Amino acid sequence: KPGVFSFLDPLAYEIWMCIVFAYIGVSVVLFLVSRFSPYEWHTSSESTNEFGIFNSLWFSLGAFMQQGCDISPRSLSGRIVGGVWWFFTLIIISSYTANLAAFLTVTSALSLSNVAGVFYILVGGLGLAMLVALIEFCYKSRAEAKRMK
Amino acid sequence: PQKSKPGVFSFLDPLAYEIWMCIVFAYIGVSVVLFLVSRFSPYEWHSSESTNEFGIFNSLWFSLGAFMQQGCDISPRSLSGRIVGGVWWFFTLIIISSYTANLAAFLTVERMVTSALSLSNVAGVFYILVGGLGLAMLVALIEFCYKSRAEAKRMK
Amino acid sequence: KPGVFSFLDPLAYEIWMCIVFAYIGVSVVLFLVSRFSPYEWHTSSESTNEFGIFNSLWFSLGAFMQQGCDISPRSLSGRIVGGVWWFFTLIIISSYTANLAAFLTVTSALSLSNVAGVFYILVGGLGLAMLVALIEFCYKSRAEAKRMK
Amino acid sequence: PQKSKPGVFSFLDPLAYEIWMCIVFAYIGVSVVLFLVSRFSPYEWHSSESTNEFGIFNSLWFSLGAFMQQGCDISPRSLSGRIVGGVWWFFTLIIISSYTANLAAFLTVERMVTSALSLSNVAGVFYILVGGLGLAMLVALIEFCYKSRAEAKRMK
Amino acid sequence: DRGVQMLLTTVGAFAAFSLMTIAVGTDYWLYSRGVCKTEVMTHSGLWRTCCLEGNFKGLCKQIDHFPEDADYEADTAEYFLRAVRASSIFPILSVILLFMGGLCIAASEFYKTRHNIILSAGIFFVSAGLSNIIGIIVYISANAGNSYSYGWSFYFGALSFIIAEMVGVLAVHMFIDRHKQLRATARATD
Amino acid sequence: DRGVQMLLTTVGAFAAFSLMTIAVGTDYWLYSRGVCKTEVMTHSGLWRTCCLEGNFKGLCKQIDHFPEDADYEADTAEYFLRAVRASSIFPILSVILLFMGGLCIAASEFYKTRHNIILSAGIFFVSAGLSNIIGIIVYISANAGNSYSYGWSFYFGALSFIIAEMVGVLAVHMFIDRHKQLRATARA
Amino acid sequence: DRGVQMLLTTVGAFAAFSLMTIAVGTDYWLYSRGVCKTEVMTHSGLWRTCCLEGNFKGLCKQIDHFPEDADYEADTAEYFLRAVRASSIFPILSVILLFMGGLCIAASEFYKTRHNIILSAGIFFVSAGLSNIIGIIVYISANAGNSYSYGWSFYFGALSFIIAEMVGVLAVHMFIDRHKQLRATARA
Amino acid sequence: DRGVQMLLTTVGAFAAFSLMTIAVGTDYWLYSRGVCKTEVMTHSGLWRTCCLEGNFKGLCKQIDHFPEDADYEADTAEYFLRAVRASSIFPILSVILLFMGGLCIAASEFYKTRHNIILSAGIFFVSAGLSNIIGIIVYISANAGNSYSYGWSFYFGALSFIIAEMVGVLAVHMFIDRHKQLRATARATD
Ligand SMILES: [Ca+2]
Ligand SMILES: [Cl-]
Ligand SMILES: [Cl-]
Ligand SMILES: [Cl-]
Ligand SMILES: [Cl-]
Repeated sequence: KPGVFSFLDPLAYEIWMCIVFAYIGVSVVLFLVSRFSPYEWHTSSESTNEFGIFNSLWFSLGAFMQQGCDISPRSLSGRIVGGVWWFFTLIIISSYTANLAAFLTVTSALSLSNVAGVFYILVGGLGLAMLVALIEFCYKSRAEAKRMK
Repeated sequence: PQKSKPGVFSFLDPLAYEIWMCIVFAYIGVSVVLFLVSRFSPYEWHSSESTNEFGIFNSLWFSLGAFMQQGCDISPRSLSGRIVGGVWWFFTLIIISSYTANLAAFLTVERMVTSALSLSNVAGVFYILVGGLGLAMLVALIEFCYKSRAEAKRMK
Repeated sequence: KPGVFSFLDPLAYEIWMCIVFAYIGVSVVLFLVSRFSPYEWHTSSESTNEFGIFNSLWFSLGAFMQQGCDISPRSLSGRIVGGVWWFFTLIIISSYTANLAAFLTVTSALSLSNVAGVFYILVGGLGLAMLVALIEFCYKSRAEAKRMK
Repeated sequence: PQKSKPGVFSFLDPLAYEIWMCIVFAYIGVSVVLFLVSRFSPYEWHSSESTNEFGIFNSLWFSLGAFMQQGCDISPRSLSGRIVGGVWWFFTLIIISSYTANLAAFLTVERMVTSALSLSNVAGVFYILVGGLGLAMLVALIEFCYKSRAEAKRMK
Repeated sequence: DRGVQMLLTTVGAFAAFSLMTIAVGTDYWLYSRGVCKTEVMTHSGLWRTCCLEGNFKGLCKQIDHFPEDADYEADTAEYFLRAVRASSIFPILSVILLFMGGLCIAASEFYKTRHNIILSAGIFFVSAGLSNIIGIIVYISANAGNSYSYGWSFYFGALSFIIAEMVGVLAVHMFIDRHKQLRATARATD
Repeated sequence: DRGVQMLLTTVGAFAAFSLMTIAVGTDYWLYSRGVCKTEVMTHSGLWRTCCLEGNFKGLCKQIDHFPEDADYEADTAEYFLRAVRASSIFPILSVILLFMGGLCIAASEFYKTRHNIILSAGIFFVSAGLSNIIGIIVYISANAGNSYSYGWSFYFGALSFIIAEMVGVLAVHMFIDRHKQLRATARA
Repeated sequence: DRGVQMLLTTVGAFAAFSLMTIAVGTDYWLYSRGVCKTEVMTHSGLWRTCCLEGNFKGLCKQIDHFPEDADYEADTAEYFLRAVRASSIFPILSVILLFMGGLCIAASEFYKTRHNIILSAGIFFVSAGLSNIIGIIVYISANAGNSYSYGWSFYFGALSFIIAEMVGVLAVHMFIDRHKQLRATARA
Repeated sequence: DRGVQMLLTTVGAFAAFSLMTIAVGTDYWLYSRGVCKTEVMTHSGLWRTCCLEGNFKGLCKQIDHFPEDADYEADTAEYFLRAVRASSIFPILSVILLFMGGLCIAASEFYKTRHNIILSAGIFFVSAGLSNIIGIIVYISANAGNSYSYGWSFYFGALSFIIAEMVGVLAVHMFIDRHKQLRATARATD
């Protein structure tokens, strides 16, 4: 019996777990090779590149999701990380789409019951983003009120 | 009776109508939430310009580009905006893969009520494209005429 | 008997011709709606946007080839053109890939004889680019030689 | 005998070895021609910096990004550079579509000499990714040590 | 333009609230064949199914949200979805959030000095739209578990979602304008 | 140069109009097997079809755009498509738009103080190209409703579309240049 | 704060090392049907496997990483994979790297004038995470060589990987901050 | 670094030319079963096939580039490809272009004042690489029209292509450096 999260069926659960682990590792290594060296900083202090840990995670997520990025690595090691991540992303995403085509060709139009899970995930993410933004605004407002005192 | 060819809008056949209307609603909600989390906080403002460029129209443009797998000149920078962007990217990946799995098969199925694709199966896409070009020309001309009239009236 | 250009098989010849015509029309309309209005120019003279005819053609080619662009339209009419072109590109490219998957499964590894035509096209394009660059360099060199005299 | 599972590098099975080596040669040639048409002319220079940013390493990076359908921070602006980029884009579209048509089928075929994909079918991709991360770390550390040694020697 | 924006926001908020309340109350959500006796053309909503035409035209029967027999408690996802559909928690939550946003706007028209009320109203309207989206998806998925069609209560709910998103955008814009004016006045007076 | 661009735009407009009016009025749009009475190789256009071999060679019959079929379960889409094909409204509209653009180019010579005529001509040429695209798609789709090929009347229309788009680009450039000159003079 | 960051890094390093050493030394990596003698529900680890039901409950037998099969047509890839799995070289290497990172943190505490020790600790933690990933993939791939599930030792290893990456990020941040302070002092 | 760059360019140009000439001359391109008499292990190149092992080991026979019978001319693409393969026009063109690039490098080392000779050499080397790519593709495609393998003449051709591309890059860099130095001297003296 198919569930609401049947879109994850083409890949095994272990593949998804290892994808998450690989994403974390790639982001951490990219940030490390971009920011650890004191010779990549010039003169607070300004770095030559924009690949901090948060930006590195954003870059890796954009690369995996076939969505691009506003920044690209420029050094040799950063470009090695980016290229190997691009290769991994191409292989994994192509395999997911090929197996999804195989799963869907077991012409019948797709029903909303098969993508209700992705819709729920989207709405949960939107709610989380609103909550995070409101918490940040409240913290800033409280800090400003304290500074006023 | 004669076998029925796919309709002029047969490119919508891979998904159900409920999926399409829910996609439209999700797109509107995503753009609105992105604009809200980007622009509401006064601490992201400096007469006064914003730190980011994610107004409502820019947010709609970004979300449309993300869904079309294209991308634009801007990208969210804050934590809340990037959560919206990432969840929208995941939604787009899933939905677009599901839609494009068997598009050609949906475009050529003959119903009684390998071969190359013919122009008759994509004629509707071509018609929509030309209609959009005409609409854009009309919008540009209307804006030009309005601006010219306003300038002439201001002069006199 | 398959030819060297069998990669064009999934779409009909009329589809390719109309794709070329649509690309030309989209580029021309994009340039027109971006550049015709005198109120889009500020003060030689500088335009608010970068969507001249050559840049518009480059943008349309990048959008169709799933490769992105360095510029994006900002006005309402330009964004209408870009969005309708994005929709057309998504439908057409997805149909091409789906029909190519159907064609290739009429597991056998692809042979070089089936992509020799695309390799020939690539090398011809590289030769054309080199010839164009050399012609431009020679013209500028002759102009500089006249200027020195 | 026991049915043989696909090898650790079975992700290369959709294409022949000749196709792969010709792809490598085409990539090298495209990057070299892009660099040549971008940087050779003295009329694109202003101690002196170039109008564009398409050096040989940047050209290789751009071509690699184009092949992996990713994109980078730069794009060719001249006519010859854009001809190179467009023909490379067409090549990439054709080759990548052909490669990704039946990747999952190639990854799970059992040979005697629908099911979800297992981790054993993509373990090689994971191994390559981790090896690349290790190589990048080693390159960064070697560069750091070289720079530190040079700075110390310059000081004394 | 503060007056025009406020009038538009209030009118849109009232329209969205009224549309959502009418959609929840009325029973023209679906047109599917069925019975109203505890196969004829019937119209159903969120609570009751009523037959149109036939000998028993106009007879209404409450919707049974747990059909079949034996009460198969094997998968908890099905039970959770069925309970969520039967309660109609998300459409009612949308109605409540729209009412709260309207009350926030009305209160802001009184105080005219606390800017966070406008932000609260905008958040309420956006959340009401999201709740409406979830409710629509839950309703359709539960219906999935014979050509059918959707009546005017369904499309009233959809229109209410659209208007709620528009009103939320307008309220956020008003909040931004209020803070911009405050910053400009502070800069001028400093 | 302004004069060179004017000459190029006029020549291109005339060429595109001539190509379109020739394509509409000649009978070599398609080569296919058919009948010229009431199955040999046959060349056909938009209105009439003639055989080119055998005893029936040289006989032209008007194309039957509404064949007497069973006609049951006939959706309005097919009837609309065949009505559009029979009327040939889009190739003729393209011809009319090209003529209007040419008139605007000619009229601007006697009214050089007015600049919006050049913009109108550019809009006319771009619209003529778009109408040409729509007409081509309609013709090919109606043909499908197994060996065939297109003749020079088809490719005349394709070339006319390309030339019309180029001439529209040139006219828009002329309009931009005229307004640039106006702004430069007004500033100084 | 520097002290807060040092405390967080030390606590995270200790937690990751403890989780990894527990995962390596316990027998709850997997639940599957099997035999603990020489077919009931069975929990297994990296080294030994024990049944948890029936008369054979609590009996642990060493895992046979090289079963006495027909063994013909044995490619070197399968033998290499099963040797890597049997040795468990990657989880143990991850443990060793985490221990080395902790030792580096302590030495930097006792050698505060030296800054490259913090960088070494960060490199050690990132390498331990990468080795953890490789070991997890090797374990899962060797398991494939039909109902099963993972126990708390597997998830202890996963949590150790996540914590190790976080601690490596924190150590790199500390190194960056120390060099930033050095540059600020040198400039002024 | 002009001396080191020039030495590297000359050495690489000579190596690429020698490798391409050896690949064209020698006949270890392919290892496929066949005959040398007008099924045994044979090694073939671009011109002749020779048998290894067996009773007729060492016997060479010229490659028949138009096999089968009836000399079918239905498709001109096949005839064009077969003529291109038989002539081996692209490997020979690559050899000629490499020789021209080497001569340009030598002439530049003699004149030392015309910068366009370096640019000509770089263009020659890049074009030689492209011609070599085309020749490889043509050879493989013609072979397509029984496990086989490629000998050391094939890989010598591939290595020659790689070295030619590297030498072309080096020559372009030298041209750019020469023009940069000229511009810097002109700026200083003005
Ligand atoms: Ca596909
Ligand atoms: Cl009801
Ligand atoms: Cl006709
Ligand atoms: Cl164990
Ligand atoms: Cl030979």
